[PDB]
Amino acid sequence: LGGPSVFLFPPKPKDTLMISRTPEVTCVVVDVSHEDPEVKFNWYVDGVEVHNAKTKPREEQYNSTYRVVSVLTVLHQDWLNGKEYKCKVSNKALPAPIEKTISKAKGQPREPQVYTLPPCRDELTKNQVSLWCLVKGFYPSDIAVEWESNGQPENNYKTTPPVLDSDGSFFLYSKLTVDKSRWQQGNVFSCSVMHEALHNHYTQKSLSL
Amino acid sequence: LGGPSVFLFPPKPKDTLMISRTPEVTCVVVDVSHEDPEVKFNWYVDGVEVHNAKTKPREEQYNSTYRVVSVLTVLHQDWLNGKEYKCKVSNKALPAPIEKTISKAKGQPREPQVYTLPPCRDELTKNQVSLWCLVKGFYPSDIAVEWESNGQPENNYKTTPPVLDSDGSFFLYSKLTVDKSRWQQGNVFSCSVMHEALHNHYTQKSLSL
Ligand SMILES: *[C@@H]1O[C@H](CO[C@@H]2O[C@@H](C)[C@@H](O)[C@@H](O)[C@@H]2O)[C@@H](O[C@@H]2O[C@H](CO)[C@@H](O[C@@H]3O[C@H](CO[C@@H]4O[C@H](CO)[C@@H](O)[C@H](O)[C@@H]4O[C@@H]4O[C@H](CO)[C@@H](O[C@@H]5O[C@H](CO)[C@H](O)[C@H](O)[C@H]5O)[C@H](O)[C@H]4NC(C)=O)[C@@H](O)[C@H](O[C@@H]4O[C@H](CO)[C@@H](O)[C@H](O)[C@@H]4O[C@@H]4O[C@H](CO)[C@@H](O)[C@H](O)[C@H]4NC(C)=O)[C@@H]3O)[C@H](O)[C@H]2NC(C)=O)[C@H](O)[C@H]1NC(C)=O
Ligand SMILES: *[C@@H]1O[C@H](CO[C@@H]2O[C@@H](C)[C@@H](O)[C@@H](O)[C@@H]2O)[C@@H](O[C@@H]2O[C@H](CO)[C@@H](O[C@@H]3O[C@H](CO[C@@H]4O[C@H](CO)[C@@H](O)[C@H](O)[C@@H]4O[C@@H]4O[C@H](CO)[C@@H](O[C@@H]5O[C@H](CO)[C@H](O)[C@H](O)[C@H]5O)[C@H](O)[C@H]4NC(C)=O)[C@@H](O)[C@H](O[C@@H]4O[C@H](CO)[C@@H](O)[C@H](O)[C@@H]4O[C@@H]4O[C@H](CO)[C@@H](O)[C@H](O)[C@H]4NC(C)=O)[C@@H]3O)[C@H](O)[C@H]2NC(C)=O)[C@H](O)[C@H]1NC(C)=O
Repeated sequence: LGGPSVFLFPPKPKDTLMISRTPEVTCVVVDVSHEDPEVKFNWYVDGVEVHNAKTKPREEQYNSTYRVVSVLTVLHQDWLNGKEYKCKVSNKALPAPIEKTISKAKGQPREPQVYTLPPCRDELTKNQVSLWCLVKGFYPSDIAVEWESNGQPENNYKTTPPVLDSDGSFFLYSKLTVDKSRWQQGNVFSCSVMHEALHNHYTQKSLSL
Repeated sequence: LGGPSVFLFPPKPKDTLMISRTPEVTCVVVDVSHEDPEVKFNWYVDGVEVHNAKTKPREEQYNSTYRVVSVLTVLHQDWLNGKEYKCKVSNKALPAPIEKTISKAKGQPREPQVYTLPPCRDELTKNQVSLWCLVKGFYPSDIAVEWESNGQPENNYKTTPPVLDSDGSFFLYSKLTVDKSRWQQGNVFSCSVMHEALHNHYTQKSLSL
């Protein structure tokens, strides 16, 4: 052995930005022994102990240790407000409890600029065309970009991960591919962007023929 | 112990596409023991044994095994022609020699389309502007994208890794950032792209005010 290790993970960006999703912080304890398998978790939100976390059943691993996980749902507004979530792990194999703390990225937020680009000339002779959504100058990097048309999700797009720019902000592109048909008939397509620094955390940019 | 393991690595895309660079295949042998440290390499180019590989001095590792590496330079035209490079590793701890073979990606090549985009409206009021180079529909993914102006490299750009598209081809974008000055005075900037499927393996797209 050697004592357990603790890793603390943030919620997913899309869960923090959507009212219908459940953002969670996850405190993962590994190298928990057969002899001392009991793990106690204490959770604090800016120092105030909360009691509504849920510990998953211990999971035996291939190397003969346990993985013990505790999951705390965070209020969407608390995460966005920069509250700090501390997981304290107690176990009889540890010399003292281990604490980890996480919170949203801390720099000044910066709102994305969003532009849509119509299909490149070479594609007007093909069966499918691509529309582009350029999203740049945002911070932090947490963001969600989708496409829709007639209020339905389009699913055929691919978005780069955010890329760190020299000025400390991020940029990305998303590319939607649609049947040329749909474009030539004047259907309106929109790039949706959800990011904390936008007004109302959301913006859309629309285009058509 | 358990016997040595072999990993074979391709040359870098930029080395294969530039006449002044040295593309190499690298045969890496790990978990070589103190007792049987001697490693013999045989190399073959489409079955023909070649004798100009160079074995690096054995390198002792932190876990008390050796890492032994052999490096074979490949002719630029041979790699592009799809020749297969086989590394055969013999060592007294192995039941039989181990062989690995690698070659360029095998699908049909497909030439990139390249477009440059001038600065977004929001930036005309800033100190720096970004120019964009969109490169799409290429295959294989090996490619090199740079920027220049007045025949000198511009170094302030960032290029995404190739992204796999639904149609089996790749796309990427490169973004150069320059002082607004330079753009407003009419300097010409160009996106260079080197890819095997372009005519003469190279193309440039240029833009200015
Ligand atoms: C016995 O086995 C145990 C189990 O191992 C597995 O079993 C076998 C089969 C074998 O295959 C193993 O390889 C298997 O993993 C071993 O446990 C492992 O221990 C090691 C450490 O020793 C852990 O390593 C750490 O890994 C994290 C990476 O976090 C994960 O991603 C990995 C790899 O992709 C994945 O395996 C993990 O499970 C984690 O996945 C994430 O899980 C979270 C939580 O569940 C997901 O988030 C949640 O998802 C939900 C939806 O699913 C909701 O959205 C919810 O809201 C959300 O919270 C998340 O999606 C998921 N991610 C992915 C990709 O799946 C590394 O980050 C960690 O990093 C390092 O820390 C190091 C110290 O170890 C340091 O060296 C490194 O540089 C690095 O970075 C620094 O770390 C510091 C912390 O010390 C940081 O402070 C610092 O900021 C940071 N620096 C920088 C610059 O960033 C480390 O590598 C590994 O996770 C354990 N595996 C598991 C499954 O738990 C055990 O080791 C072994 N024991 C023995 C004795 O052999
Ligand atoms: C004792 O120690 C040894 C040394 O370990 C280090 O020491 C300590 C300090 C500790 O920190 C270790 O963690 C250290 O690494 C151990 O050796 C390691 O063994 C493991 C396997 O057990 C190796 O793991 C493999 O790793 C490759 C990844 O290849 C590397 O990238 C890694 C990580 O980024 C890097 O560490 C390596 O050095 C390799 O780097 C590349 O090196 C090449 C060659 O030098 C560079 O190319 C050259 O570069 C030149 C310029 O520099 C020129 O350009 C030249 O032209 C060019 O050729 C290259 O740039 C560089 N890349 C990077 C990023 O640096 C994995 O690919 C490999 O993959 C897997 O294979 C698995 C089986 O193991 C399989 O499970 C996986 O899924 C995976 O994928 C599949 O693999 C199949 C092969 O089996 C493939 O057929 C299949 O296609 C593929 N599938 C798919 C879908 O893709 C595997 O993980 C590791 O490389 C070794 N480390 C080193 C340094 O050599 C040793 O294990 C340990 N022993 C014991 C008993 O403990």
